[PDB]
Amino acid sequence: GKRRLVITPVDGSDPYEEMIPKWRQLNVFEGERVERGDVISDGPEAPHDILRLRGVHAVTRYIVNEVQDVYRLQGVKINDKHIEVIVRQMLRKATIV
Amino acid sequence: SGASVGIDDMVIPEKKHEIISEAEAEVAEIQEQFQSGLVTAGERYNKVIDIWAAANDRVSKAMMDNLQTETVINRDGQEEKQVSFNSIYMMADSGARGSAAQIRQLAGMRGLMAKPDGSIIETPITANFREGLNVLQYFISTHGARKGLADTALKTANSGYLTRRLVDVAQDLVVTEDDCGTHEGIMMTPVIEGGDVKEPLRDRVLGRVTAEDVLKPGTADILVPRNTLLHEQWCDLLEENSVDAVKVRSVVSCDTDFGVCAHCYGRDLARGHIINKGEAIGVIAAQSIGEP
Amino acid sequence: EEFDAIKIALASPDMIRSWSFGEVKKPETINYRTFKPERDGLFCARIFGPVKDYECLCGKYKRLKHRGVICEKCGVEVTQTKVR
Amino acid sequence: VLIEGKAIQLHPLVCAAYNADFDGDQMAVHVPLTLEAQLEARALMMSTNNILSPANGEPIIVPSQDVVLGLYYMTRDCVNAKGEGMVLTGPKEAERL
Amino acid sequence: LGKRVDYSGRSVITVGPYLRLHQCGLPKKMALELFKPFIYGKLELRGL
Amino acid sequence: GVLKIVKVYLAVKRRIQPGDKMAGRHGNKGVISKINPIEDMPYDENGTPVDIVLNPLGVPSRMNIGQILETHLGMAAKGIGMPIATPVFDGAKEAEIKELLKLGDLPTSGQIRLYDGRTGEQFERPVTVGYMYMLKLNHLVDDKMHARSTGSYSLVTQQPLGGKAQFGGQRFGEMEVWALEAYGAAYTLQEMLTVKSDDVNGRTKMYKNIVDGNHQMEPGMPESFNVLLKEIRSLGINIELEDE
Amino acid sequence: RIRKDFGKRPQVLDVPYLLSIQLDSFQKFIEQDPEGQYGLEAAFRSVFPIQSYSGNSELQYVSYRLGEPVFDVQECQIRGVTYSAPLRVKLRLVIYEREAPEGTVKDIKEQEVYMGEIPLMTDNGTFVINGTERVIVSQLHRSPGVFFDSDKGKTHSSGKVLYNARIIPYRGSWLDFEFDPKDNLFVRIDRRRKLPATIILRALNYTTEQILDLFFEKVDLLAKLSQSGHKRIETLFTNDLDHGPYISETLRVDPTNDRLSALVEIYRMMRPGEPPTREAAESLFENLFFSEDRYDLSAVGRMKFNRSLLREEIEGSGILSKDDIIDVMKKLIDIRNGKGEVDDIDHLGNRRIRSVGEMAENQFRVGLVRVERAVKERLSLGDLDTLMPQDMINAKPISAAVKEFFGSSQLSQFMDQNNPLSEITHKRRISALGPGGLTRERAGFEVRDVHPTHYGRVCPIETPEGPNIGLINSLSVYAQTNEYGFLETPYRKVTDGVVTDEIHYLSAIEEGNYVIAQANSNLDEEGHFVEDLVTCRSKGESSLFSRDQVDYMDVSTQQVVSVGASLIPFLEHDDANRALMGANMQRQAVPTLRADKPLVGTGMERAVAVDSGVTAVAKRGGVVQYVDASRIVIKVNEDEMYPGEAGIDIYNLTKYTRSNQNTCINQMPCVSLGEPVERGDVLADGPSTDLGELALGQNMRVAFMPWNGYNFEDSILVSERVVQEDRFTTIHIQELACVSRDTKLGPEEITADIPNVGEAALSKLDESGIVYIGAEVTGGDILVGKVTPKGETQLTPEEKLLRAIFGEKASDVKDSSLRVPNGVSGTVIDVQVFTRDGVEKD
Amino acid sequence: ESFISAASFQETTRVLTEAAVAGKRDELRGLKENVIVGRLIPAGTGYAY
Amino acid sequence: ARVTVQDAVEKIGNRFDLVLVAARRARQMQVGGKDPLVPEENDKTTVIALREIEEGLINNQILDVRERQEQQEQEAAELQAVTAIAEGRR
Repeated sequence: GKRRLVITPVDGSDPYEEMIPKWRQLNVFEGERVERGDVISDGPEAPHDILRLRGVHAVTRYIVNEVQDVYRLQGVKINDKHIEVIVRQMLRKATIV
Repeated sequence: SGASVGIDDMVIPEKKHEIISEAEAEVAEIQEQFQSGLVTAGERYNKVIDIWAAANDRVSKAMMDNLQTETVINRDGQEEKQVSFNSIYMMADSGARGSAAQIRQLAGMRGLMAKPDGSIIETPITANFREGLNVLQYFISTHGARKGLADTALKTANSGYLTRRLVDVAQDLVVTEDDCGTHEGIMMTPVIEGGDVKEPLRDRVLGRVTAEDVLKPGTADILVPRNTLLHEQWCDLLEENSVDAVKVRSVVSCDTDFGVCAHCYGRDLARGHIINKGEAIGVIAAQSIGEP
Repeated sequence: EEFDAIKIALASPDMIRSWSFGEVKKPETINYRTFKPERDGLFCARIFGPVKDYECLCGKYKRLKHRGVICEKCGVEVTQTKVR
Repeated sequence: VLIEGKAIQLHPLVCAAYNADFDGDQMAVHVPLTLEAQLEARALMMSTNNILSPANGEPIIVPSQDVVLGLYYMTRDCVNAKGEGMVLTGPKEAERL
Repeated sequence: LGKRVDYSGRSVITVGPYLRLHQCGLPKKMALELFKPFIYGKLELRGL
Repeated sequence: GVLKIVKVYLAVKRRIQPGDKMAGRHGNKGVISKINPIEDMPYDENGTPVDIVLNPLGVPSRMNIGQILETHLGMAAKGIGMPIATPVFDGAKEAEIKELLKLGDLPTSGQIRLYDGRTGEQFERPVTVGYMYMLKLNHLVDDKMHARSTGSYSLVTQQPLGGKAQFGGQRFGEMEVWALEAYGAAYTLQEMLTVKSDDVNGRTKMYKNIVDGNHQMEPGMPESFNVLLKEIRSLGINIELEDE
Repeated sequence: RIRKDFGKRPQVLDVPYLLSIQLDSFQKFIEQDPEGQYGLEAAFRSVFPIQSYSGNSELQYVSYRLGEPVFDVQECQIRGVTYSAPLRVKLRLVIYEREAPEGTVKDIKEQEVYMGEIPLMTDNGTFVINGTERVIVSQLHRSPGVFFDSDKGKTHSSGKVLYNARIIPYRGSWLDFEFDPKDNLFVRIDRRRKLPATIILRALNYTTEQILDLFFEKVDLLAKLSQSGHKRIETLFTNDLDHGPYISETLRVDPTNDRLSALVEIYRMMRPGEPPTREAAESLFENLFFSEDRYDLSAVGRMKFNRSLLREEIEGSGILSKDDIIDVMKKLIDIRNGKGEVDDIDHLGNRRIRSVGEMAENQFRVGLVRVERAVKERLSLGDLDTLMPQDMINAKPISAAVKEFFGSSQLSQFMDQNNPLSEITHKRRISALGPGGLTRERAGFEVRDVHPTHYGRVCPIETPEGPNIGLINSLSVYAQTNEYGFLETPYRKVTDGVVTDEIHYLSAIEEGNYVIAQANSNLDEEGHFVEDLVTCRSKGESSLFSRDQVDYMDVSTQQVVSVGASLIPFLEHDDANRALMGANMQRQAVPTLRADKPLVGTGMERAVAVDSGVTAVAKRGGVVQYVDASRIVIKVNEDEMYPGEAGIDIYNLTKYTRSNQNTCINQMPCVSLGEPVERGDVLADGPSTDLGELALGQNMRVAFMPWNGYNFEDSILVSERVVQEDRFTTIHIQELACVSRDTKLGPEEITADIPNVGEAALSKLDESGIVYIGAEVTGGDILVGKVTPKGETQLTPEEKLLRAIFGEKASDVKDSSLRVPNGVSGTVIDVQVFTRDGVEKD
Repeated sequence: ESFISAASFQETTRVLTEAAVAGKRDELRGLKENVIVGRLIPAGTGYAY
Repeated sequence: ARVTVQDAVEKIGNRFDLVLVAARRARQMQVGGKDPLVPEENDKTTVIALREIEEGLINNQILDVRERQEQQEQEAAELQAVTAIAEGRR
């Protein structure tokens, strides 16, 4: 199966390489300027993983819209402002490195 | 209305004998290739479904097509109590009660059942309640009737587990004041590049006062005031030519200690105005997503 | 009226000694005969107070004439059944 | 409102909210004592003030089975016309569209 | 978690065309039982 | 400690009363609510008041059309004065019954002209009239009318109960608490916790406020809270209240 | 009145006795007069000879005896006593001083001793405990046998057909001979006692040139057997032997305290240890015992043994040589090559029921062996020759586990007396609940449904709607159970084209092994078949083509429907959904005054009221004397015509009486006086039935047409004319009682002459304590006069003040009668007074 | 910050010991912290603002 | 619906405010008797019964509102002080 590091982005220093099961569906193709935190595959994404780059204004918009996706296929409509009030609660803490 | 019922009120569409003709053509060639030995019994076990499962849907659509032309006041049904009503079409079009699936069991066919395991019955049961179902054909109809009260024994239990987590946390998330002290710069700029890959929506911008004065292309006196509300019509102008970043006061961009002002939020949704001081947007937001 | 803030702190034997009036040594509870608690027992009236309204366990003070006076023979004050 | 009988009569149009049928169900009723609650019962607890849906924004209370039947009956035509003409005498068939 | 209400009623549910959007019907005898502490408060002021 | 025993029965002739449920053999579940007078009750030509008016509202979802061969055939069987033997998965036929319907009285389709007893104008499109085999199911006592206002209370628990002669109070479940908090109320939330259950000294004082036509003051401190202070006190930890 | 019929489809057989299952089965346990020693005798063969060896004492069983009951029959219904009959067994105890029953001198022996007492069966077949009759319903479970399941993971092992071998004796042992490579061979014993299997075969006399030298050639997956033996590269034979080769001494090496040595090591696994003085400390469990045999002389564990395995060796295994370990390992390899022995989990042919007859056995044994723990306690206190009579065995212990079953179990419920028809249907069901091992609450989507094999066995229609769907069901019309367990259904046999009219009852065991055709199949004269594509089935698999493969066909089409769902008019026009919602509500019916037979029927409503035993049936010819609406007496002609000498057989006509669920069970005399009647003739019709068929409800007219909104959701208006004729009148009936007590103040008494200050309590009570029958008032009155003095007949000074305002008249005694509870009152039926009767009252 | 908060949910045997040592003077600002003591709701209709 | 109820929520730019406007004052009118109510008897509900009018209700007093006034502790401190209220019999 494929190796690399989940589509290892090549920079101007020293790249990195790991491994990942073949049970992953491809989403992003070649020739795409993608940074850290942006979902590469499909489905849910580790909140603690994207937390390293996204920060707050980005990690929040993701979890809010992601939930609005499953309620989108159903047919019911609900304003995302009902989630932006409960997600902010997870922004009360901040560990010190 | 004078709606009633009779022995001849259960008429059957003539389109039924038109959709079975094309079906018999395939059936008259499914056993022929079976007796030869070129087609396994398993090959014809999943092919009979890909022809009858689509033959019981077109029959219902071809029927209602006639009950909306020369006559519509046609009266069908039987003689029982529930929530529906006579005129099998008048109530189905009014949006009262009567799905194409249920109606099918009165003027159309019976459809395809299902085995207790997961497979599907071979020989279909076209025989309707009009002529009467055979003893053997009725033995299979009892198998698919067990899948009804078995897939809803979870949602009727307690689907309020979702709201069981939010309320016990956002119980302190309530409006504390009208105006905090934040400027217009450091906030939240909802980009148009969101979702799975790129599927924007008016939902996010729906009801929220803008912050900075976005300079949008066009003639003079076109810019949007940095102190005005946002209506469903006002947003249609934004997501039409801008397609850029829009500075707007959000909830997670509030600068206060425990709470969110009225401006940082938006509409009330419950009525038709701005959220009033006292709206527990931390409790109602949990039930609004817990009940669906 | 209403409640404001709540204070919490460890408990010391010096403080617990204040609320308490004595120590129980006899595991025995009450009697099935006269329905009277045992002396220095679990349900002793010497420390936990009287059982009935304005009356000891023996029978020295019954009438309401005594608003509240300890007995020289019993050693139990005269109060209601609420302070139990 | 007082009514002769041993049952609780419920509004038909509000049945869409309680999602219950009159087949033999059962419902309990509470009664406010304090005046303060009596005021709130006519402020937000009442039904005449909660017409729209908190989630989306569309009217939750809508015609059911009978109330919609009477309206769809009175509002009925026949369509299936030809085009446009002078037509002053001859046709005149009921109230066709 | 659960506190029993001192004043509550319960019975079979029926329909009522006479009722309005902001109205609800209820049993006759149940009215006396529910508003018991209240009905006595008015009877004294009256002549009953 | 008993001399002798005296047994006395109590036979009760329960008569028809709006509140029970009726269902035949097909599953036509229903319920009587209002008794339709005879004055405003339409009839046929010869003048025959309807024994009971059903409800033509609900059929396609049941999918049990079969009692038709019992209504129409039952009407013709009366006019001819004969029992019908129909086995299972067989018996009569649409063409066989239709031929029998030829006799009877006069009709043959089932739809007879119905004259309105209210306005007087004949109902457009005649309705069907025949005999239906129904049944009156027993009225369970689990749906009896119950209502409580005042009752006894415990000691340490101090909550509304329900004896024999007295009814029981509906326990305000937590499921109805959050639904109230959503509105953003106040006083109507603290009441369903204190006076109306736990609070004792605030329950008696309130009873002496709506009797003279006055108003009840604010509740006090819950009993399940002032005892917890002692419950936790015996755990090697000291708790003390404090105002501002 | 001409009777025009349509269809007929003549049947070669009629509906068997619906109450045949719960009748013959219970008659195979008691064994009183008919048989000699079989059923009940088997129960005394398990407990006896009970041996409490403590020196020289032995108790041997001889025979049983069933004499007369405790007292009268009509007396245990007004006190709550289970009508039964004590038993008498013979005991032969011996004392250390050589005192065994065999002589007349120094040899004492008793023969008649009554302690235990078991209930009996009467007419219909329903027990009666504590007044309320109890009925036992048989349950369905998977019959114990050798099956073949699967196992997740592994994907690189051995075993039987698939992997882990799973057998289920009954309690003996769960023999597991799986194979795990690498090093240690995976072998269990009873739980998970892990140990090398390389030394096991060595104990059964097998060298290193048998299992790993003549089996490794066909498979190189013996990495678990080539570990202990250590057969690396070909080297010097002798002087290089290990555990495998040698047998007695065995190699003495192992990284631990103890040391392995094959034979003398199987016990070393249990710390600490003990000398080889116990050659049979556990091996005596896998031999002569109830371990192997799952039933008496393998009467049940026979079909599921020699059919899959090889043969059979004695009831158990034996001494050293064990053919129970070699006859099983030969299968794990046999199927591993190519066979075909797969067992279906959800297969009716693998699950049988246990009727009341069988349930009465295992419940009588556990209650009898209970006294064993009491006959040893009274022995330590025994003197000399005084511990011979009934000074050991006790009645209470044995009469405890027997009364807690017929009134306190998962199979004992109250009969539904809401409808005479619902009565037989209540026993015509089989609950899937019972043993915790044979029944679990796991997710069985392919079990809680209907299987094609249920056609003719269990009605796929009559099933309790709700969460408990699929579990509880009902028996079909042509469905009867034999003396084994499985359900047997009639099936006509055929042999290549020709067809025999003669039917053939067959179980569900061979139902899947053979092919069954369809009843609605064409047939022209017995000899030739009229089709080349017979639509038949083959165990949950509808086959096709071939006419010689079949051997059985369906004789009746009614075999699919139950006994209660076959009374509804036109079933082919009814959906399986409403066909059930119309049956589960039918059993909740109630006898009404205005009851008449439906205008249309099927002809099965008559056979119901007969087998149910609702209407009175004469057992002898003769004329009728009286025809009272409460009592009917028929005189027979067996004795000379004499006013006081004849076969007087009064028929007690039950009037308005109580019921299990407050219903109405009355009978109306339909026979006049003078007209001679014979066997089969009905004397009086039942409650909810006219002439003896159905008649549960009634028929009314209807102007089918909506009514301005009033009929919103399931709302129905009813004409007032219906109420005028009071056609819907149901008698509920309750139960009140007054109990007198011996209070410290002073025992009160009931009398009409009460020193009360009123008269309201005198208007009713006039018949000396009691009151007349039938009247009318309201709730909150007096039923039985009570005079209980209070305050020690001493009034208080402060009390006289209150009554001094409202007429000073304070009597010593008051009226503390039982007032009518809240709700609705009613008339009285009967009145019973037992003022200390001379009978045996407690 | 409140001790009664986490006490009314998961893990309560821990917060009652951590707040006892330092002595936290928790104020009625939450929601469930009021339902247990009995007082006017610190929000909705009645708030500081 | 009801009388002058939707007019009180449209006149002022808030709904939660109108609550206490006719809550902490209404319940206070009963515990204080009826004399504190100085406005005329014009602004009063109407109850049809026995050809007369009783009770009183409220929601008709909200007219002259203001921002800052009294705290919140004195509302029932000097209220129950000036008037004790009770219940006596002859």
